[PDB]
Amino acid sequence: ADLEDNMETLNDNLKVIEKADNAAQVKDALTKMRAAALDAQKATPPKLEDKSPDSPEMWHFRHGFDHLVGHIDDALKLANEGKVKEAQAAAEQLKCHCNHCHQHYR
Amino acid sequence: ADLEDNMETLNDNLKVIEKADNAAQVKDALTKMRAAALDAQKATPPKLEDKSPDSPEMWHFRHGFDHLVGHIDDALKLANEGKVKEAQAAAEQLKCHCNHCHQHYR
Ligand code: HEC
Ligand code: HEC
Ligand SMILES: [Ca+2]
Ligand SMILES: [Ca+2]
Ligand SMILES: [Ca+2]
Ligand SMILES: [Cu+2]
Repeated sequence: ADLEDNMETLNDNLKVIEKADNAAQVKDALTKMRAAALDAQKATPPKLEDKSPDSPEMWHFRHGFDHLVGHIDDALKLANEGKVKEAQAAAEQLKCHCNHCHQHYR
Repeated sequence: ADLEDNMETLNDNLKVIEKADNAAQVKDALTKMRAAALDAQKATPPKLEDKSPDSPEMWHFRHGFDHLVGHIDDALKLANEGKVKEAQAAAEQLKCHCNHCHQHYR
């Protein structure tokens, strides 16, 4: 599961959550996203391939995933309570977490 | 203040953070946005003036500001720490969040 596969998994499950019909289906997609993010966090992006692994830039990159994961966890709390709509809206605001790391690192 | 003035505070102080040279300027600008975000959170926006205060439509409106304040706080830490270029880049990233709430209720 290389980084590009993890990104597709994130991308694919956003679509799943948008057309989901109950909070349990959003929960399932959010959990798959959450593991794809933690798996993605392990990797090194191409835009930093020759920088040092312990660099400030690799830690900034790794922290972008903690910011995304914490949004996923906030959405998971709504899904687990059955608030399908509110959790669907939550998953929509993940888009900015995707973008904030994308600018400087994609 | 009313919602529009708070928004003016948010919009002008973003540009100020963009043009500031030192950390005391970013911090001062970030602090005004924080109070304006928390004050705007209490308002009802026109495009929702006929719904009811505990709808998932206006749950979403208030939660947008908790998330905005959280990122202003990330930027304030960096400023307080003296990383002007990093606080300036934290603050530029708020606009994705601005535009997301805007797409819905502006
Ligand atoms: C950093 C902390 C990131 C976060 C959060 C998200 N993404 Fe990402 N994404 C990132 C990088 C460095 C890259 C490039 C990797 C490469 O090998 O080029 C990507 C790429 C994508 C892609 C395209 C993948 C490809 O085929 O090259 C997609 C579709 C994508 N990212 C989607 C996506 C979504 C939906 C996110 C939030 C839910 C998201 N990413 C977060 C880095 C980071
Ligand atoms: C919801 C959670 C919002 C967030 C986050 C931000 N804004 Fe906003 N904004 C919101 C509404 C409902 C409105 C319309 C209010 C109205 O009475 O029309 C706005 C409007 C603005 C405007 C226009 C102000 C005007 O001239 O009438 C500006 C310039 C603006 N907002 C800026 C702005 C910025 C820079 C933000 C984040 C950094 C931001 N807003 C966040 C709702 C929400
Ligand atoms: Ca690539
Ligand atoms: Ca459907
Ligand atoms: Ca106006
Ligand atoms: Cu965020």
